[PDB]
Amino acid sequence: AYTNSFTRGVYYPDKVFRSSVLHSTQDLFLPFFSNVTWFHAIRFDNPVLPFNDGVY
Amino acid sequence: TLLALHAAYYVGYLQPRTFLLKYNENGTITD
Amino acid sequence: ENQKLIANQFNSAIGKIQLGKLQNVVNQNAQALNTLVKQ
Amino acid sequence: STNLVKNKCVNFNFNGLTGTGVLTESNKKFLPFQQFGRDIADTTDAVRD
Repeated sequence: AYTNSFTRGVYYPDKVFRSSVLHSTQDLFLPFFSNVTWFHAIRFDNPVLPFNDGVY
Repeated sequence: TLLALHAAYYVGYLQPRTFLLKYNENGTITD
Repeated sequence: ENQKLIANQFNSAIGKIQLGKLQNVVNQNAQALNTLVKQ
Repeated sequence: STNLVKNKCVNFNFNGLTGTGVLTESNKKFLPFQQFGRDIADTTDAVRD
């Protein structure tokens, strides 16, 4: 019930428009190649799990 | 999460991680 | 006695060319102003 | 709620942001959620009214 999130969870941290720049921000992201909690959808009655710092 | 009573989905966790972005000429993130 | 050697080696050596010191000077000026703006 | 004047140094205030400058019509495209506009120097360069 665990898998590898390749490059997922990257988003726009602000509503600023920027064009062709390499901007370095520091806030909450899902880390690269993290061990995200895979689930099966085909246990399945009541799958409650905690919310710590935001979930993907 | 609830579904509709009568699929390889994830759930991840967020952490204060530094990340370098790559905006394109359209203002979207390409890398 | 070897003028054709000079003209051919002149073509080839500039052919190898087609700037470490020069691009360095442009870059150090660029990072100097960019840190000044980001202050 | 003032009208828009261009090609002249004004003291604009668009949706609660300060700044002076001259407003020019542009052609670059935004995303629907984006309001500000910045360059490498981290200064405001564009805003839609």
